Amino acid sequence: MISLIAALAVDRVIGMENAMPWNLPADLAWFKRNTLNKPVIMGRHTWESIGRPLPGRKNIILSSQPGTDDRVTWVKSVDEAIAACGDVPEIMVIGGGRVYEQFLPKAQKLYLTHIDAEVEGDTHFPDYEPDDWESVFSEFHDADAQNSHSYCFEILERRHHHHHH
Ligand SMILES: Nc1nc(=O)c2c([nH]1)NCC(CNc1ccc(C(=O)N[C@@H](CCC(=O)O)C(=O)O)cc1)=N2
Ligand SMILES: [Cl-]
Ligand SMILES: [Mg+2]
Ligand SMILES: [Mg+2]
Ligand SMILES: [Mg+2]
Ligand SMILES: [Mg+2]
Ligand SMILES: [Mg+2]
Ligand SMILES: [Mg+2]
Ligand SMILES: [Mg+2]
Ligand SMILES: [Mg+2]
Repeated sequence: MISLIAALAVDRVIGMENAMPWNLPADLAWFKRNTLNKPVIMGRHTWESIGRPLPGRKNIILSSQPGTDDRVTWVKSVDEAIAACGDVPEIMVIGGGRVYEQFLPKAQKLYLTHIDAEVEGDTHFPDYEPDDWESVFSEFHDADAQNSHSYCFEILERRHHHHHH
């Protein structure tokens, strides 16, 4: 199964870099917990932003612009990315915007962090039809001394499909 995992500010703005508009170590812990021991697929922009393989995960980089780094697995299409993961229970797609857009139709689960921040960026999470999904988990957290903004974790499972997403 393929899942997407993303942190969304207002207007579905995402940030892949370390310098995110927000500082949410709680969200990074959520990300790590839900991706550990699973393959992660990302585009090259996200790869360069992370800047080292995510430990404890197979790192697959989708790009028609492959780099040379031998520490990760480079693939040239969505289908090839999926094949490179093989027979695992769950493949995690970790962005960025265009990669999420291409993988959404193949995904059956979303792990979202809805962050109460309005921000400057222009990269967005894809459009999805909310009536196509069931919200099977949600948990709101207030900001605290370690986490700059309030946020709500959510897990959605797909119930319906309308082809483009
Ligand atoms: N929920 C969520 N939050 C994010 O911040 C996020 C996301 N999903 N999906 C893709 C994405 C792309 N950017 C990044 C940037 C850095 C790391 C990273 O360094 N992760 C470490 C955690 C570091 C820590 O323990 O504080 C890891 O091992 O996962 C991951 C993804 N970021
Ligand atoms: Cl990317
Ligand atoms: Mg090589
Ligand atoms: Mg299987
Ligand atoms: Mg800008
Ligand atoms: Mg825009
Ligand atoms: Mg899009
Ligand atoms: Mg779309
Ligand atoms: Mg409070
Ligand atoms: Mg229904």
